[PDB]
Amino acid sequence: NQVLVPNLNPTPENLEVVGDGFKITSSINLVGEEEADENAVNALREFLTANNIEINSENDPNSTTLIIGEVDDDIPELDEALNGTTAENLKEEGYALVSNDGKIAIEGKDGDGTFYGVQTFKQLVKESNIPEVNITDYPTVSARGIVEGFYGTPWTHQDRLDQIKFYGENKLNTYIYAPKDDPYHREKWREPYPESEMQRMQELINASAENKVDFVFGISPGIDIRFDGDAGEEDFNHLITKAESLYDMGVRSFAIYWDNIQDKSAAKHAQVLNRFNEEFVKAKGDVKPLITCPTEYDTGAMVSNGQPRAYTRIFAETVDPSIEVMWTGPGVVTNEIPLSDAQLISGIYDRNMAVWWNYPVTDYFKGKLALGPMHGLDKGLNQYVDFFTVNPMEHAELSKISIHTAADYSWNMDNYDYDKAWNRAIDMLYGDLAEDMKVFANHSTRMDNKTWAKSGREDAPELRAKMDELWNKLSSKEDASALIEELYGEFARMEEACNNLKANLPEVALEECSRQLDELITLAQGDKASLDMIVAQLNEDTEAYESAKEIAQNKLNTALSSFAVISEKVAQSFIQEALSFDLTLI
Amino acid sequence: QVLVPNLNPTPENLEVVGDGFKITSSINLVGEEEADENAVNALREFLTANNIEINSENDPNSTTLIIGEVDDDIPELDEALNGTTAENLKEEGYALVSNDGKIAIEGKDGDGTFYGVQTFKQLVKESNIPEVNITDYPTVSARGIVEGFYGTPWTHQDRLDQIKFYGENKLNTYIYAPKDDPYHREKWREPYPESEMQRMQELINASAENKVDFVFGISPGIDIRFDGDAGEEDFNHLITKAESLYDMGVRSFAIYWDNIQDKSAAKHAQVLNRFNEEFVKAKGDVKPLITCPTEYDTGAMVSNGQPRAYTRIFAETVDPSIEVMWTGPGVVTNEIPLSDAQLISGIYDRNMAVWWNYPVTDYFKGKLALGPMHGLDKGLNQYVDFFTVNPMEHAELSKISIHTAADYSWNMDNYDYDKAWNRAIDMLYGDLAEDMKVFANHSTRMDNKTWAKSGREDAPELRAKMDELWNKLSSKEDASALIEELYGEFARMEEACNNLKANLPEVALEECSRQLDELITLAQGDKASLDMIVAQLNEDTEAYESAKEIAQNKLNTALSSFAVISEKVAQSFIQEALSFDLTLI
Ligand SMILES: CC(=O)Nc1ncc(CN2CC3(CCN(c4cc(C)nc5ncnn45)C3)C2)s1
Ligand SMILES: CC(=O)Nc1ncc(CN2CC3(CCN(c4cc(C)nc5ncnn45)C3)C2)s1
Ligand SMILES: [Ca+2]
Ligand SMILES: [Cl-]
Ligand SMILES: [Cl-]
Repeated sequence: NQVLVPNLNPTPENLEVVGDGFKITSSINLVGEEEADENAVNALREFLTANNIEINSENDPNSTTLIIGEVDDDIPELDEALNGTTAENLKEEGYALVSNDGKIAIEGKDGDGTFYGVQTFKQLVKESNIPEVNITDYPTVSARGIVEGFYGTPWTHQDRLDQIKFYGENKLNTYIYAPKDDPYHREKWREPYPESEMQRMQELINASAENKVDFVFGISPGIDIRFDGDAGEEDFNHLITKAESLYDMGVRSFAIYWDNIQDKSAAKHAQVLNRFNEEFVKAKGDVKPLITCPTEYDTGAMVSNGQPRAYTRIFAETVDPSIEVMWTGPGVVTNEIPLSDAQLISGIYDRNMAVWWNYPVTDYFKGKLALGPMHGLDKGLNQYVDFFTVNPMEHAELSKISIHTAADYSWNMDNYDYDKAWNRAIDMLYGDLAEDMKVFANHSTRMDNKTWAKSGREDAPELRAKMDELWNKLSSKEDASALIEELYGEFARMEEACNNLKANLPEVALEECSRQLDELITLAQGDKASLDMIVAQLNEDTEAYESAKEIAQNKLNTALSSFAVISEKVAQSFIQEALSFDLTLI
Repeated sequence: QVLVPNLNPTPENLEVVGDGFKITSSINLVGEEEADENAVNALREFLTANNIEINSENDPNSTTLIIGEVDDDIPELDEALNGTTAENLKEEGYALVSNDGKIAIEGKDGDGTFYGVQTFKQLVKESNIPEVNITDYPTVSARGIVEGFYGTPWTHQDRLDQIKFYGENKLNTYIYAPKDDPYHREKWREPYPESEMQRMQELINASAENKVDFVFGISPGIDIRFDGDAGEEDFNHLITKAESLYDMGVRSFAIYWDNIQDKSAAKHAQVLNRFNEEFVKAKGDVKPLITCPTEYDTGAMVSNGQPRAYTRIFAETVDPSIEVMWTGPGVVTNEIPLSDAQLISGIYDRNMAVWWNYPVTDYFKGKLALGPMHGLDKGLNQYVDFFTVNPMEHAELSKISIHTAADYSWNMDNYDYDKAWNRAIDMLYGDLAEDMKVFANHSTRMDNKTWAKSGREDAPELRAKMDELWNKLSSKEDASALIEELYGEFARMEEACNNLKANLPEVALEECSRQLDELITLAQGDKASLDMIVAQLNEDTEAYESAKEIAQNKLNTALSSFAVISEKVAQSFIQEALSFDLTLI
């Protein structure tokens, strides 16, 4: 009977169910349209239209009533429908939502809050039914988003527009434009963008404003920027001119990055930032705090023997307090940011830090897709961090899985459950293909280049535990029949799921993962043959063993030889384990 | 000035009370005719071997050595001890006092006096001895080896040498049970040939000489019959076989049920109980019967915290006096935590015996297990009164790990695996100790890639430095110093192994020469791996490709070979370096 609360992302801070729910009518009364946030109303109109829900011209008391507005708008209908629930005591971007007895109230703390209230409403409604809930909600972290800051083919204009919509839908409010292989960002940073590219930029800025996203325009001048004399003045004016060109199209957030460069002129880097902050940021008056990243940006690079290194010390002492400083954690690509690391670096800089999290980015190990949740990031990090971003894959569509979880982590940090969030991300993104995509993506969460880059949740941990249990059972001389049968089913399911994804995934997703799907099919076949080897030894069948051995070997060799990389420590490793296995040594 | 040298086992109580003194060219020996005969023989052997003559008449300028047991009333010994006593110590305990040209050795019993001599032997280095007060005794009552592996059994000469070695390190148990001796297992009814019976007599005599209990094992489980006239015949074959060894002096026996098809729990225990009644109790001077059930690891014995059917029936049936062996959580496993000992001890309602499967390598013969006792809980003596190790078929190189087992079993509470390991190589390899440490450090971790995993990780300090190299490179720090340090490390691996090839005695070298070559090959690959990194840092394509080919070839040779060493350190580093691309930083 009772209408259940569907999947929500981010998880709202406070949600109480206070009723059995109700069906929203074929047409609705909309109150507060003209006074409420324009972008919130546009998003609401889009949703209603897309779900065949008409807006009434005149009030119909038989129709459902939706009341929308901000706390500073005088809407008595909103106050009545809210019934004591308030948004005024909530932080910026916060909102209140109350659905009760054919009335939905949405009250933002501000215009951004009202917009995010609409996003929750959009997720609450399934087949015109809505639960009866009392919500007050607001972000843990002030700035939440993406930094397109990877090497490789930059995202297409269409990728970016789609990403911006997606960020709005999941309450992510920051998009930093800084692709390493854009010549006009970095290599040829002084040169103005072509008109065609400037028109694309304008479209991105408009889409960002439409979805409450701060478009942050990045510039990376550190390769060859000159600091002193007339050359210094010429180059600084190039930064201003470039920034001005994007300011004039609507950009109100800026980043100047010093990462991955030869030059470590600490004072000079900070002085360029301070001058830009004085002469541009403070000058314009409506520009958000300047963002940067120093040349030392991971703790290994920044700290030695618990003390800052020379560059970091000078940069920290020189750089203006208002400037947002990014760092990546203990390493460039690392397992965790524990609370002690954030404490250390925040202490050195004497400010709340910004995070450039290098997951799900795969530019260092392009064969594998990073399809796992936010993992290893301390749930108290908000104590020392006010700005959280992820560096995504060049593969924009499949980056959404990990980004979806980052929205949950950054908005509701204290209740973040990586496993539940990961499942929720695939459920909400893939729909009817969600269960099959889970089977595939479960094998492609761990990033490990075998040396310096290690991050993410382990691949297929439940399957790996069962594989370990097989070897233990065999050594203990127990009957492994039931476990072997279970594993045959697991490996069959991997093949079945991937074949269904090849047949039915939309091309936008399939074009990014087709080789990885084939890779996991090949490994699954090798895994099946690996079980055949074990069963053959148990039955003392040499012919059957040698036949299963050559298949297992061929499948492993193909997997190892191919560009695609997946399930290294689970599906791939199991074949190697099974090839080594000699039952006569038990 | 004179420091306390390496001791094994670590004595329970040791106090330094002086600057030490030089032992003279000749010595006065008091208590010869009253003291333990085996202790005196061991002492004479040591003195003779170190060119120390025994005075006929007392010389006051010569060092004096006074030896005896506590139950003897010997004033010369009491005076030199100066209040230190062995009377309140347990069995095998002793007191030793070195002070102002006098060394006093007092055993609680004959075994203690013997062990006192062993500590004395270790205390002396280049005729100098520290001035110390020692009281000392074992944690665990029965401490030793079970020759219970598959593969070529130890030679008669290997066994005689091992028995001496056990005496020297206060190990008191040697269980004869080699799987591939036909007369032990396959043809267990059949009598040993006279030539082999003479060799057994020699092992028994040597065991007595070194205070070792020779445990004669029989493994009848493959085809023993239990019921009717066939059951009587086969039981009498066990008695007959046991009797043959009893008549040469064997007073400890084992009947093992491991690694057999038959799981007739009640019948296994009934054979043991009948042997216990009709033989052990009958003879009256036979130590408790030792066994091992067919379910002997916790994975095989226990399901959902409760004993499995065989184990339940075996435990309820088997006589309380019988020592039951188990191997820990698995056959070859990382640890025996205290909870596992608790569980299994509780099931059997008795203190357990341990059959520890390290350093045995019969499941993965390519690698030598040269590491210390590792993962065994230091509280295990609560539930365990009998500790043994299954060694490698390689008897000489098994000494390294066995050395540490002597420390662990004698002084459990102060057991430090790292210190014990270093001490084992120092004490065994002498002038080659430093080089042998370099080699053996890479050959401690046993891992067959599936079910058998045990031992300390290989070369952990080097592995940490390799990790630090990758981190430094990613953090864009100057790695010059660390690269140079690693070049030194890899060069040292090659230098140490070549020296060991040239100078190790044949007895050791014949067991490890392939593994020495393996580590040399890996070290050469590791050097070439650094050359690859340096070539990328200098943007030298010619130098990179040259180093790459060498690294590739050395890796392949290492992988293809029978010999296995340093899989996660020296081997893995080459694979890591081949994967490394500096342009992706
Ligand atoms: C009670 C107990 O712990 N008893 C043991 N006894 C020998 C042990 C050390 N090895 C572990 C394995 C398991 C079996 N194995 C081999 C190797 C070869 C070369 N041939 C073999 N034939 C039949 N088994 N087996 C390797 C035995 S532990
Ligand atoms: C402050 C910060 O975190 N800034 C970053 N920016 C990009 C990031 C994610 N990737 C890790 C790597 C390390 C460098 N890298 C590549 C790849 C390729 C294909 N070409 C490259 N050329 C020079 N580097 N580099 C891989 C960058 S993290
Ligand atoms: Ca308004
Ligand atoms: Cl007991
Ligand atoms: Cl020799």
